[PDB]
Amino acid sequence: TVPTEGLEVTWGNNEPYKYWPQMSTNGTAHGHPHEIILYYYELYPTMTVVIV
Amino acid sequence: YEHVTVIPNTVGVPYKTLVNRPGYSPMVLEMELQSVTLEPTLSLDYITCEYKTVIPSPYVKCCGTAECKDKSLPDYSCKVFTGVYPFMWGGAYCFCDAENTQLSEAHVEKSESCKTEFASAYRAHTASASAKLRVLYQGNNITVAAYANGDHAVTVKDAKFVVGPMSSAWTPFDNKIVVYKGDVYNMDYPPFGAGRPGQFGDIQSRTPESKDVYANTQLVLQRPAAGTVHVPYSQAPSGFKYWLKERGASLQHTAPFGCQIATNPVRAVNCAVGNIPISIDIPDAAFTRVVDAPSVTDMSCEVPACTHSSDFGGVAIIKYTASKKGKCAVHSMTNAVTIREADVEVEGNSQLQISFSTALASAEFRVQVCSTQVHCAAACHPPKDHIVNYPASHTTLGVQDISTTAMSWVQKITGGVGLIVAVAALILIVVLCVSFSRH
Ligand SMILES: *[C@@H]1O[C@H](CO)[C@@H](O)[C@H](O)[C@H]1NC(C)=O
Ligand SMILES: *[C@@H]1O[C@H](CO)[C@@H](O)[C@H](O)[C@H]1NC(C)=O
Ligand SMILES: *[C@@H]1O[C@H](CO)[C@@H](O)[C@H](O)[C@H]1NC(C)=O
Repeated sequence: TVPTEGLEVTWGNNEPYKYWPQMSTNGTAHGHPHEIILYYYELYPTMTVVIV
Repeated sequence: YEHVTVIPNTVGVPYKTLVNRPGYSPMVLEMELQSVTLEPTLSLDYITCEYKTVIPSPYVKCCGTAECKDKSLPDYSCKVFTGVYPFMWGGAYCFCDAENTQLSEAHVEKSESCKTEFASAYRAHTASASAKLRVLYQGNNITVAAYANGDHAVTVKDAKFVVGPMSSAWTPFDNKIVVYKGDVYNMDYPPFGAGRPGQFGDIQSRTPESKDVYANTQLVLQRPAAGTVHVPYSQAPSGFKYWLKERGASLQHTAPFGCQIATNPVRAVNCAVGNIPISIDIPDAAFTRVVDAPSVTDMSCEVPACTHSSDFGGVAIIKYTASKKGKCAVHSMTNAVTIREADVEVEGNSQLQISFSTALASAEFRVQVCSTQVHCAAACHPPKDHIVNYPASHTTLGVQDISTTAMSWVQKITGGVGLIVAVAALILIVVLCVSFSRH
């Protein structure tokens, strides 16, 4: 798994690799109310549940 | 003219700052840093290495009694055995068949190999810091290097730069470290004169040139076998050889914050902590009066596309009319949007293009070109790429940064509930007042 801060991987005598996440959603911030909730939930799961 | 700014300690990311003074044209500078190094102060306690055992030829006295005296050599041992009857290839050695004795002795010395294969123990103290910086100034790339404190200044093209001090005192090294051929380990080594027979520190010396050596190995002499001339003994194995096979991973692989380690001298680089202030001094001759600079009088903005990805996924078109040929500086007036371009060339009546990146779902910002401003707005869509190989070029969002549609829904729901409460309160007040007054 890749955390927000990124992951470093090394194998054998080779050089390390670095990976960072990028934002992606299936919902939308525009349109019907129930589609808006999905958009934010996929990005900040913990805060979305507590606030609602 | 003095200017002060603060840049975060993020290697490989450019930042921009705006400098201006009333009556003169503004300037925009761009800065990017390449390396940061910390260096501790060390002191030596002792070194360790392998040991050697020295055993001379035994002395055998038949039909007489041997004795020996004490000596000051390290781990000296001496014993006398009775009842020996040695043989050689040609027959029994001495005429007497009884009352024979044998004398054995040994001691411990320091190995010759200690000049090449050894480890050293250090104590660590407060570290210094330095940095290397790149600056884009008046269309030219220049480089500077300075100490990360207030006691150094560098002058390039008649401008002075001062960097530091650093905002954080975090250091990846502990008080006690051990160094061996490029590896650095954190280990609470025992004090001088308190070693153990089979662990690290069984033999200690202050310096490779010393003659005084400490050791606390076990050494016991044993009875010889019948008919054989030899000196058996029992001794604990060397601790140094054991450590090499069990020492584990070094700090290069376990340290936090992505730090890297070097040993000649001991250093740590690229630790992503804190921020660094900078101060700049620009001479008066570098400024041009606004009466000579070009001007732009009429502008409008449109933004045909926006994707809020980690890269520059936005484009904008700006219309202008300019008074004469020349150059202008470009700068953003908000923190949530970064613009790649430093300057533009303007002539006549035409349009210019810029690119930007942002994390906002709905973006509004202002842009300044040659001391005048416009307002731009657009809606942005999400990307579809899960993983990338580079850090983002923009800042994070806050709790207030929500879309306009979401805000509208919030106001409607809150207002509805508030209204029904107010109506109920008004009914109670009239009833309570009338009942009081009617009596
Ligand atoms: C969105 O739906 C697609 C459907 O193919 C799925 O693969 C993906 O895991 C879902 N979630 C995100 C964040 O894309
Ligand atoms: C090279 O040998 C010298 C002494 O002969 C020693 O001090 C030094 O540590 C050695 N260098 C390496 C890299 O082993
Ligand atoms: C040197 O300056 C040019 C602009 O004149 C710029 O495009 C280039 O990136 C600079 N060099 C580096 C290493 O950034």
